[PDB]
Amino acid sequence: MELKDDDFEKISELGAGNGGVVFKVSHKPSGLVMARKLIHLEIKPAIRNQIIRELQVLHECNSPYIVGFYGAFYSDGEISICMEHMDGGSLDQVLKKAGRIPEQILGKVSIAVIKGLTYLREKHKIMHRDVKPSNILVNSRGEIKLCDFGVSGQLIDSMAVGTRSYMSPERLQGTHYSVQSDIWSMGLSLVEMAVGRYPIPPPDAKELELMFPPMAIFELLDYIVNEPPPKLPSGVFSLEFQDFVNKCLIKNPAERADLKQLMVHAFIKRSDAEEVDFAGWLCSTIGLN
Amino acid sequence: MELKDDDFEKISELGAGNGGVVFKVSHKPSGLVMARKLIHLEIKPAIRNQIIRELQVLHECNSPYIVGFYGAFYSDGEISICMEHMDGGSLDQVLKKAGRIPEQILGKVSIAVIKGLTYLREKHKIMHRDVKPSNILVNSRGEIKLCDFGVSGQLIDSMAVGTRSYMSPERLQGTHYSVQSDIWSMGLSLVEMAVGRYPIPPPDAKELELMFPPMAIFELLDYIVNEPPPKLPSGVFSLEFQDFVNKCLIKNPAERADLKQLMVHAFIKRSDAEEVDFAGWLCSTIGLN
Ligand SMILES: Nc1ncnc2c1ncn2[C@@H]1O[C@H](COP(=O)(O)OP(=O)(O)OP(=O)(O)O)[C@@H](O)[C@H]1O
Ligand SMILES: Nc1ncnc2c1ncn2[C@@H]1O[C@H](COP(=O)(O)OP(=O)(O)OP(=O)(O)O)[C@@H](O)[C@H]1O
Ligand SMILES: O=C(NOC[C@@H](O)CO)c1cc(Br)c(F)c(F)c1Nc1ccc(I)cc1F
Ligand SMILES: O=C(NOC[C@@H](O)CO)c1cc(Br)c(F)c(F)c1Nc1ccc(I)cc1F
Ligand SMILES: [Mg+2]
Ligand SMILES: [Mg+2]
Repeated sequence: MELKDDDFEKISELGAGNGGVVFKVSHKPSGLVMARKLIHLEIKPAIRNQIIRELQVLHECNSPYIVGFYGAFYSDGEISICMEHMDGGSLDQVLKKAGRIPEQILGKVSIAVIKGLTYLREKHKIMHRDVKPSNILVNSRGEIKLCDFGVSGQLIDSMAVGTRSYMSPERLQGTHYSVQSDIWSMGLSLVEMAVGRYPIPPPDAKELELMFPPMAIFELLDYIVNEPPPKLPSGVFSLEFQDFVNKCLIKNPAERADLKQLMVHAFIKRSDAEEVDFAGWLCSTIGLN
Repeated sequence: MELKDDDFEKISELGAGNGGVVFKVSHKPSGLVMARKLIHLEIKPAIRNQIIRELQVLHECNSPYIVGFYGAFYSDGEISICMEHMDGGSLDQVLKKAGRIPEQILGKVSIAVIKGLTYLREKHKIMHRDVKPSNILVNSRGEIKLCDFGVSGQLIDSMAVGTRSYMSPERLQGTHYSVQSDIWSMGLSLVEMAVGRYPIPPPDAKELELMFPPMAIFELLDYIVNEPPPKLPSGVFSLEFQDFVNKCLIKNPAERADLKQLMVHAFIKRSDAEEVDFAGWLCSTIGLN
């Protein structure tokens, strides 16, 4: 079915960030509950047709680790991307309510992210460009999926920040970056969710006793590229998980691990075997089922 | 009169940037045409009342170099700031249509910015925090006014970027900045409008013959703080204007000129005396009257 503006009704507000909000909505003709992202773009009528055309590849992006797609269209001033509604929300939201996320839970998350990035690269020959806690969605069925990836080249152009960067050192410095940049973003996201707050700058010795102002714009980005990367605090986290994020946060992208090597890492192998009721822990911390 | 959501009607769209759009609107009860900025903020009901309370000082901000204020209120999801509609639009828009802006015209602009910043500091003890071509509005009467300044401390907190920085070196590096940061922003804006494009990085010798890719995020901000500041190209611009922006773009904020010294600069003294029909040139380049 072709999605259309007048066939929708606003239920509630799922959230917002650095632009247009996304609503919980009701596609009246199907009765299906969906999430509707609106991206306002002050753009000519020619290239906005190209954006919808390039967004049709999301129909062919079928995967359990990828957020579902129903269709895209231009209403009046803003393009629309309609997707599977994930009742658990994004991982930045569940980190707020949970304080920290257990290492065991982040194991299952890492499996979902690696398999999602792997699907996009092999089947669709594209990178994510925006891996962070807010673009990793979860639901009550226990599913962990990825949204907001770069399928349309024209949309990447039309939207080219925020005071929290998950961008790799190489992407920050210039145009010499590609799929490895996503690995850095994943590693930094995992350190954030494990520790309870954004990892840069790193906590001093005295701050780590409590758990177990904000930086200026240039101050933050200078730390990422020049100062040594964020490690995970020893003792409370296992050696396998410590080495996993260490491999993900190697400044040099060619020296840094890729999806191939991380898939066969000791941390992922152990996490696959583990009996983890992710659906139960998710509903316990946010309160749903 | 108290402004209210249901007493409004959308005429058209004046523009957008890094957030909510601003509409040309009709306040039905008064019949007055206004500009209505909507700032969506995912914020608690307690502190949003504080933001409206702090925005009431805009009523007392009466000045010919400051954009008029009618009132502010919380509708449903987004706060509203209602202001004088400036039919000429912002200076970034008129720079696009004009290619370059004459030195003589930028003289009159500089007078408006200095007198607007001076009014805010002396009478209201506050700084702008966001001087750039988009926050300098003009109209058919020939008026040049300033909008989008920091009157509410709580609103500054709730909104704390874009790939074009007008932030001073000191503000980029840390918290050690104040009213002098506005001077840098003014200087960089004047170089942009004079030359036809964003001054960083500076044009090479061969690019300046034509007139008379984009940088990465860290690449841009590293140029601002470490590499020498942007000069104005000699020959086509006068020595007075060259020294004016040179004083505005001194990296060291204490060494850099303040509003006092710039008011008595040779460039401003000459620009005051000059017979410049700003209203005629404005309507000629954008097409209005
Ligand atoms: N399909 C979805 N299901 C449930 N919630 C969603 C969905 N898509 C987005 N959201 C929620 O809406 C919020 C806003 O998403 P959006 O992509 O607009 O910005 P963001 O990713 O949060 O931050 P940024 O603008 O910095 O990328 C997210 O934090 C998320 O919680
Ligand atoms: N009072 C006004 N009268 C006429 N036009 C206006 C008025 N206020 C804003 N605009 C127009 O709306 C546009 C958007 O303004 P807004 O302050 O939302 O973002 P911006 O200043 O353009 O960019 P940024 O988001 O980077 O600060 C401006 O470019 C300007 O042309
Ligand atoms: O929406 C995208 N990213 O989020 C950032 C914006 O909300 C600004 O805050 C997005 C970006 C790019 Br580049 C792109 F090519 C897209 F198709 C995007 N949207 C998108 C992509 C995949 C899915 I499944 C859902 C979606 F909404
Ligand atoms: O609107 C303000 N600045 O623009 C940036 C946003 O649109 C995001 O793109 C603004 C910022 C601060 Br801090 C503040 F304290 C304000 F009151 C703002 N608004 C504002 C201030 C003065 C006037 I006259 C009009 C206005 F809309
Ligand atoms: Mg997102
Ligand atoms: Mg503005």
